[PDB]
Amino acid sequence: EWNVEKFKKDFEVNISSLDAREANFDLINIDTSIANAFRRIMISEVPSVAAEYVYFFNNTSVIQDEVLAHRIGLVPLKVDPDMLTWVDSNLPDDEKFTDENTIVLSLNVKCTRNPDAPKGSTDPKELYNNAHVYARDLKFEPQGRQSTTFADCPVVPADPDILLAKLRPGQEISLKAHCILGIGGDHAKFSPVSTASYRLLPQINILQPIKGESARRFQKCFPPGVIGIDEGSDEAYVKDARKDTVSREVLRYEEFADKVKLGRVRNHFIFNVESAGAMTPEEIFFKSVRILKNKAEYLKNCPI
Amino acid sequence: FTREQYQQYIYGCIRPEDGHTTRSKIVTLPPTIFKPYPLWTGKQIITTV
Amino acid sequence: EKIKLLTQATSEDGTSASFQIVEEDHTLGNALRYVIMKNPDVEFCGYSIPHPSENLLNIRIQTYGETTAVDALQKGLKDLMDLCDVVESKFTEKIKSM
Amino acid sequence: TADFRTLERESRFINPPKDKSAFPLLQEAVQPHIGSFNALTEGPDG
Amino acid sequence: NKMSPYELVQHKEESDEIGGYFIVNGIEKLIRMLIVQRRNHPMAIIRPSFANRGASYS
Amino acid sequence: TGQTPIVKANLYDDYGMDNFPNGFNAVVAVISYTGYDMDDAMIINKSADERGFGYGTMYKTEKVDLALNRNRGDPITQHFGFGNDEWPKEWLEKLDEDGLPYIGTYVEEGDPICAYFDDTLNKTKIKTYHSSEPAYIEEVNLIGDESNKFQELQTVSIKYRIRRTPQIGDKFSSRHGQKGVCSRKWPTIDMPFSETGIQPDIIINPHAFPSRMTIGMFVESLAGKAGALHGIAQDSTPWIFNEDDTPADYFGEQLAKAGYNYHGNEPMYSGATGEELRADIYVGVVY
Amino acid sequence: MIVPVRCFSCGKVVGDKWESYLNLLQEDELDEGTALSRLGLKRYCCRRMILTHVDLIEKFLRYNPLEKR
Amino acid sequence: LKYICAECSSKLSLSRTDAVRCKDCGHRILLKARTKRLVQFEAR
Ligand SMILES: [Zn+2]
Ligand SMILES: [Zn+2]
Repeated sequence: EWNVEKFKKDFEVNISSLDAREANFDLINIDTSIANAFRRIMISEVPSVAAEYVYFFNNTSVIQDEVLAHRIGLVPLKVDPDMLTWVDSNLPDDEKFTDENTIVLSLNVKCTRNPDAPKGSTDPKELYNNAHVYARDLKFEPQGRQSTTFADCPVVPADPDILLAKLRPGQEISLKAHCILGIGGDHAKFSPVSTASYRLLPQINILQPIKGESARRFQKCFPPGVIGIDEGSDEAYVKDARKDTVSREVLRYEEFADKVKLGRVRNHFIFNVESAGAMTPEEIFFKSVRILKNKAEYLKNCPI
Repeated sequence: FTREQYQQYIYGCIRPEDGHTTRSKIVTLPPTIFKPYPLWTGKQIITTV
Repeated sequence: EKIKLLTQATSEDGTSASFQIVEEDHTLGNALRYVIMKNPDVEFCGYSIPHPSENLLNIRIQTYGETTAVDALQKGLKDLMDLCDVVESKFTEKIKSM
Repeated sequence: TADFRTLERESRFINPPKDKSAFPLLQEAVQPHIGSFNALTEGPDG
Repeated sequence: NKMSPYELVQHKEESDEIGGYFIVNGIEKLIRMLIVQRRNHPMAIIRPSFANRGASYS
Repeated sequence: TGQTPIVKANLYDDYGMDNFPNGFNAVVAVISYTGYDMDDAMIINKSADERGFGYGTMYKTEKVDLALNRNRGDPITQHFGFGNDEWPKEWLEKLDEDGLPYIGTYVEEGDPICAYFDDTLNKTKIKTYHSSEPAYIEEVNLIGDESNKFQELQTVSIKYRIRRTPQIGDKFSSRHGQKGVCSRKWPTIDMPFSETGIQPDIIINPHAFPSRMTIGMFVESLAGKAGALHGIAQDSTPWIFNEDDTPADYFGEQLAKAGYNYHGNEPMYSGATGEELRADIYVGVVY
Repeated sequence: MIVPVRCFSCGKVVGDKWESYLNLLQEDELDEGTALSRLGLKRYCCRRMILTHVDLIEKFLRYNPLEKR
Repeated sequence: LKYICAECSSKLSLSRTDAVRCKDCGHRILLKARTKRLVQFEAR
């Protein structure tokens, strides 16, 4: 029999680490059907803000315009996706981009030759002026009422050293960029996650005891934190079944084809969520279980 | 194949609303192994296909 | 027009019925299939995509009786809601302790 | 093993050699074309 | 002819640009190589079409 | 964006082929997972070339010559630019005041590419874009005629660029004769994924190997993956290996020192059902 | 041509790591294996972006039609 | 100024019935320079 209180007893979360970008945590006694449903939302269906419409006024640089527009779209933008709503595509361009739907970014950079460069120089940062265009040169321009709600936090890119273009004197780039929401099923630039995936917990099952000098070679055929030898008797045991990459190195040696088997704990998942910069990995997983709850809630209320 | 797997492979290939079935209701078979838990052999997938 | 009962596949008794959900992938269809196969009245259940290039999703529910196939779908959507409400709480209880 | 010749591939992109060209083995691939037209004008007997 | 790969860039060509080809009407043409009988060596040849020079030809 | 290969001969860096990159290293899984890649076909990760995987352009140049219908000093009846007639103001958008198009403008079929005023008809005719695939105008040259008497322009060379994003049905290939069109840009959440977290951006069928016997692609997968882990390139000029030192043993012991499998395999999961697959899937990068 | 933002397999931001890599190969005399590990590139799909980038834009940029030579 | 000499890269203009040559060197190929105009792209 299954019940929502039977699941509430057996499920628990075992969080390993936190960081501003990466979170390592565990889900115990949950199905593969649900644990896949969480990582399929974190890649595809959790919103993020990225540049979609780029408005070139002048581009005399070497990299052409649709490629340089494509690179601005791949720049992660450190902005909270809750601060602005969705666009309506059927509206015309006069009425579609409002200040509650759209953040404006501008890039105005001109390159000129530096006459104060030393003789025989090779470094283009000294031989030229504004020779490299970075992601921090995308200046935020608040329009309308978002000069107050973004005065506490401007729209800076999450990685300000992203090299957008390279220029030589005489050349320039001048553009505007309207960045909106979107999901990772639309384009890859809206996925707020570097990677989000699980590995199941390996289960190293020592069948027969490996006492003796074969316990230094059985220990060698794993990552170093996986197998330790016992002190009271010389005996290899499992210290941590998490640290192993499942390499099956013991199956190459005919000595260990009877004494160990490599299974897998079928419900102990290890999520590894790495944020692209816009949100915390705490918040992406928290949204992804809220998206699946609202997704079933939408079908529950729609008429059949 | 367990019961969730067994009924997933049949509806993934039959799909009665496109008229591949001839009964308007997917019929199944009893499992090969009853105890300890039900399992269907993969011979029996193509039997009910 | 999100959920739609396929009239050519339903039964007159209401025990057997197919459903067609627009713009849903394996994400919801596999999770909803697992939760309602936990119901001790569902006889048959499974999901199917007619073609991957079209954002459609069919789901069969057949039951033994004493419940219609729509009433099984409403229970499985309620219990997939509550399953996402306990993985939300215990992830919050462990991120507050940390 | 081979090697990625980075910091040499990159330096040769920045400033090309003011002396003779790198990769001389590529210039020997067209010497049956280049040196054949050079025999029409130069060499013994004009 | 004797340009450095620096000087081939400043004359717009390409750095490690190998020549070999003619430019004709803006199109880069190339006369191919033909493999052909060796010079100055008499090679004994059997061909049935040597018999078709008339009568009694071997 | 080309790349230099992990697995390359020593003659590659000797002919300067780094000056001319002809491809890209791709995480290639040899797996039957999809159903769309059997005979010769192959799939790409959808979010791979939403990021620019294998993107390329095409440049096409046509010469607009206005002086091929006359001879021997007769006066030119066709001048570039606009005239004084009532010509429609619709094509100020694509064209400049001199009857030449702007740089960077998007031109589909039916749009004008140049305007010229005529004298025997006293009307501004435009020449239009006679191609059904849309382009962008990259550069406009002015080919002036060389003569002792100086002449108004009659020849203009216009170059287009066409975005060839890799659609499905485009042929990719390996360096071992494994050609095949693309079937479907398979979405990232539907692709298989390893324990390391990566996903293969190319799937090739394992049935393209037994009849073809391209074992050089199996060993480029080991040599490619064992080189990206340690940050080294391996020479692959032929007959550097004997029958006693097999490269399955050479590149196998490099993958064991990194912590990966000796035989080049990785434990992978399904993207659809999320289950552990049966056998460890054979992956690695090839060019 | 120029360094790819956001590598092709997982989606890790990679395009900010080209100028640091050439700094960590020339000034800090490291091999390519240590320099890819110090920049935070652990997965081998991320490692083959900065290891095998040609950076061919520097050969393009010496043809500047907007300045005398 | 809407044109660039292909040889000496000096920017120039070109009036009606005017000879196609740079005013600083006798070079017959002019490059049409890029004037500031809106070109709308979708960053994809
Ligand atoms: Zn990656
Ligand atoms: Zn000039």
